[PDB]
Amino acid sequence: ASVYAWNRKRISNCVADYSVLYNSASFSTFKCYGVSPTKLNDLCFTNVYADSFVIRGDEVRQIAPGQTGKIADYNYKLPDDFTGCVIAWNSNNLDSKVGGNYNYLYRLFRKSNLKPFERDISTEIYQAGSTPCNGVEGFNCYFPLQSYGFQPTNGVGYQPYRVVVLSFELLHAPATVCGPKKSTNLVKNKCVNFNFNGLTGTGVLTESNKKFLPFQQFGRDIADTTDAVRDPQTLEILDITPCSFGGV
Amino acid sequence: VQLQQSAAELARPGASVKMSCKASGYTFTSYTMHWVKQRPGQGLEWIGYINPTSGYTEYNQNFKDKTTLTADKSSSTAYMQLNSLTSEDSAVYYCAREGHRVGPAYWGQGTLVTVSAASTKGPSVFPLAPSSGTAALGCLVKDYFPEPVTVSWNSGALTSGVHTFPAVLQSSGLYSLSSVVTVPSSSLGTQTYICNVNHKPSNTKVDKKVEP
Amino acid sequence: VQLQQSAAELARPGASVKMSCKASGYTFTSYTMHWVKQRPGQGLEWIGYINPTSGYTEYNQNFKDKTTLTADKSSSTAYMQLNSLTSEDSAVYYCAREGHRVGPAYWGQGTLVTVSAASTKGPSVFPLAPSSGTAALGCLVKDYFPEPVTVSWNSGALTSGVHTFPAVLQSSGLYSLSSVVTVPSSSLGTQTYICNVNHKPSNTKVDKKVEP
Amino acid sequence: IVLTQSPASLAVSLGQRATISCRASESVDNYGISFMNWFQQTPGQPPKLLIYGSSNQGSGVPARFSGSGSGTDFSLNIHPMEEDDTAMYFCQQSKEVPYTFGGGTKLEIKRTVAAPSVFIFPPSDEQLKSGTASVVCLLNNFYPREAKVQWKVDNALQSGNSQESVTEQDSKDSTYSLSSTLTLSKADYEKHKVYACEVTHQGLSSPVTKSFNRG
Amino acid sequence: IVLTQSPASLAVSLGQRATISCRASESVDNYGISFMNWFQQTPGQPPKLLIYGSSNQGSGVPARFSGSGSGTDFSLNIHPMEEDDTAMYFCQQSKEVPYTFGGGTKLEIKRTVAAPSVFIFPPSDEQLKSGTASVVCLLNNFYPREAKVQWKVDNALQSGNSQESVTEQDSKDSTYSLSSTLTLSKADYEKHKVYACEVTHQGLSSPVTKSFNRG
Ligand SMILES: *[C@@H]1O[C@H](CO)[C@@H](O)[C@H](O)[C@H]1NC(C)=O
Repeated sequence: ASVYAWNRKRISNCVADYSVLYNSASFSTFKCYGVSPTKLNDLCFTNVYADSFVIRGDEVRQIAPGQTGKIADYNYKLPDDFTGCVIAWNSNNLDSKVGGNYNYLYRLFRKSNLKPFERDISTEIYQAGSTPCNGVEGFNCYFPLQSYGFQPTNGVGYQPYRVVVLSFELLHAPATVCGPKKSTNLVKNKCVNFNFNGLTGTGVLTESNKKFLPFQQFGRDIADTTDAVRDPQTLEILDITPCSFGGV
Repeated sequence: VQLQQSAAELARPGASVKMSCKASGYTFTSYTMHWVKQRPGQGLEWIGYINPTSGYTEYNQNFKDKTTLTADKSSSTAYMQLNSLTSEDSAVYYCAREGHRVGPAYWGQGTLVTVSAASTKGPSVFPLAPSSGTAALGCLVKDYFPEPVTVSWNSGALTSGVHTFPAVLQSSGLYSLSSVVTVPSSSLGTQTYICNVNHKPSNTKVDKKVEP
Repeated sequence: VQLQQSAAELARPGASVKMSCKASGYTFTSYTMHWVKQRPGQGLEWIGYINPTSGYTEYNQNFKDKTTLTADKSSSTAYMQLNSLTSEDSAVYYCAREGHRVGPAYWGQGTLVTVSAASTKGPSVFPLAPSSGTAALGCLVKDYFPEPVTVSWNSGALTSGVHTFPAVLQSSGLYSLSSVVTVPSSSLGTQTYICNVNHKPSNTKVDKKVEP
Repeated sequence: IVLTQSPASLAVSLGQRATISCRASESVDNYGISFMNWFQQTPGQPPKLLIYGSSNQGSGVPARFSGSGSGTDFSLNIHPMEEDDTAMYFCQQSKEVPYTFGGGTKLEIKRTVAAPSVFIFPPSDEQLKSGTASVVCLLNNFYPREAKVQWKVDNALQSGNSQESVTEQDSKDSTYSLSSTLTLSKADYEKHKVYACEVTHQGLSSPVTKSFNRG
Repeated sequence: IVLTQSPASLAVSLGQRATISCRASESVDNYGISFMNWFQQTPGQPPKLLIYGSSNQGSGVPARFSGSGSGTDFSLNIHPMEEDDTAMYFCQQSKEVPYTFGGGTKLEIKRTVAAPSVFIFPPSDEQLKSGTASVVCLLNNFYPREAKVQWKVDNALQSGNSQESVTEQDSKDSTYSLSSTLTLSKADYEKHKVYACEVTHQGLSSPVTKSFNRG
């Protein structure tokens, strides 16, 4: 889709497989912020968003936290935090036609910079001058959108680039999206390194009498230390106790 | 998007001209309409624009006094009123639609306004005979009003090497042009050459035989 | 890297064909061996590959039943066995060595397998005489098996403007072609033209004189 | 805003680069974007938008046409010049309310310099009956269009009495044609004997004279 | 994997760009690299590895050949076209176990459209003795190869009884040659008088007929 109206696909309740990101040859930029690109298969995310669009090549630098430009200001803005990855690849062969490919549009004019992850699909006439527009196109009244006009013989700079932005949400809360990781069996009365659906720690997993309400997934005691957890496969409440330590 | 105007209107100095531009292919209420003047073989001069939805017209400083723009959204038409015509006003006017942040973006054909106190007069065709390889001959059309006139050779039988030069406006107020053609020297005595001059406004059909 | 094959084997339908590919210029124990089928004037179809070191053969789904791949490391040779031949099997087979992450990277010439129950038959050469500037003549070769036949004009004395069109397989099971040549109309009555047709499989050497 | 359009008469052979330049008195850039537009007008047709904005291409415009530049200086470039490109090209500004166009550039296909075929034509007898005499000097198939024609009546140069016309460039020959007519009254025409047309052109090493004596 | 090869019959003059394109049903990229390969096959020769991988050039391959693209779309480009480039070009995939080739593109050198020299040849007397009659329609030196030949026996069109052959493009003339033979029994051949060959081609304004009467 055009950058001004970018496609957003929500991803949840799946076994995340990022093999496509590593096996593909087309990708030109594979930037990641807040996560490491190679470690994406060892993480559990609460929810994922895949925002896909087509941009000009020279503007691919604008898809990043804390950047400025026409695309960042008026088309697609990334938040300053942005734990996630931007993947962009040249698509000159697929998104360019002899003559001109004018399907793809961007937003030239807007009253103010759009907030992070905000989409503006309105096509109202922009009032650049003092005179009100009243829906007509005139001297200072302009159509907000503008065609990229992609042609095969263009500088790598002005060639189309397809961009996909993945927005991970990383938190101790129960994560729906996870890597395969081949879950294993669990033992009770041994100090173990446990990975419970993203929760990770070192301790013994005793059987627990905690009464968990169905929506509850783990327990935190005073001072907010995780002391109980329910395993996804069995749905039983286990107390996490740190294995004994002490000065000698 | 198509724009259609009137056709080649002639008026005497001091009169007024009403010029129409029908619009089709779009809403006509969302795009302002501009008018552009062009002298024959000269540059383009922007006249003024009108907003169809609200009758806010902005004119050029030069054209402010003698021009008035109006619009009828019911019939999706625009009109230009030219007042106090002079010889300088004879030109081709275009109606254009706003687009791509260009003022006069999408132009419609073009209508020629001719300002002159003259009247329709039949042309006179005078044979320019070959002078006594390749020889040259032709016929001269003089004192006709107004343009255009169709000139042919032997009802289209002689087309190669034909040059019918564009007419020029004389000081007397009429038009004079020349049609010439190059013929073989062996064709001097045998082949008959006749130039046909057609002046529909004066309904003048003249067939002039050029002989050496 | 050189790969050498058998030469133009002919078999009747239902029989089996044993095909060999000698390998030289490399170890032959470190590169797998692929086979590719190509019908005449058609696309390429991959058949299957064999690992020389360990006889792990992987075939295409289409060729799995009727094909068997084997290899002898002692003589550095590969073999393909085609069983239950049909008319569709008549094609050129290539043996290729793996390389550059390509399956069939380095190809070795090509061996033609012709599946047909027909038998060798001598060609018949029939003079296509000129019709009563430049005229055309030639001779037509009909009902010969198998390809190829060598056609010349006056033992190579007439080469310019000679077109010997490739033979086509007729419904009767034989091959027919035509050899044509354009000659000056002046040499119609004077120059003697003879087409020489040589069919090695049938040992038919026929020298046909074409006259107008 | 006043736009100066450098070369306003450019001749380039087919397949060669053609450059038409527009220079603005004040800046045309506004709101980050540029408002310089390139229009094309073929003879007998309304102007057509080629390049809206500094570089964006209009509807149905081949890749040959390219617009570049910014601020006050812009350029229109046509590298694969074709036959259909023979037209008047204008540069226009949309930054300020009074839209102003460029001087205009007539694009011509270049060819080798050709010798003009010069001929002369005395006035017809029927015209002489009407008391008017028009003497015609005709130049056929000459390139380029740059040529000067002078009238000599009794070895005296004439001024302000000749009207000349130039037929547009030939579609195939690519050569101009010229025709200059000198008009006189019958009494003035019969008062002189020798009438000459003296022409100078690039393809002529020395100016060519074509003359006739009345009678 | 199914590979569709756009243009599979490309005619480009010498020194001009030639583009053959391959599209894949599924992605061909794996392990970071791409597994699309381009092969070249001259007539009477085994296919030769031209471009291994998406862009890597094979052994002894001139710089003219270039491979580009990724994902499912790949292109082979030959900008300095030469005489030796006349061959069949294939695109092949090495990502999956069943190796699949493209449709194949026969690359021809382009020239001006030429008129076919049409001739008609009656069956020989010796052949007529054998109870068979083959009538030949011959087209010499015609470009392009696109042409249609129809047989008319007593102003009646024939179908399913003619076998035609086309000789490959000439090395120097760059023109195709065609020969269509209509086969009949002697009894059927002698039952009709007028035999005509009607040919339509791009270089002919109207279809050309060549006819003869038996005897
Ligand atoms: C899903 O959970 C049920 C109940 O605990 C278990 O029997 C089943 O084996 C689990 N699925 C897999 C694939 O192990």
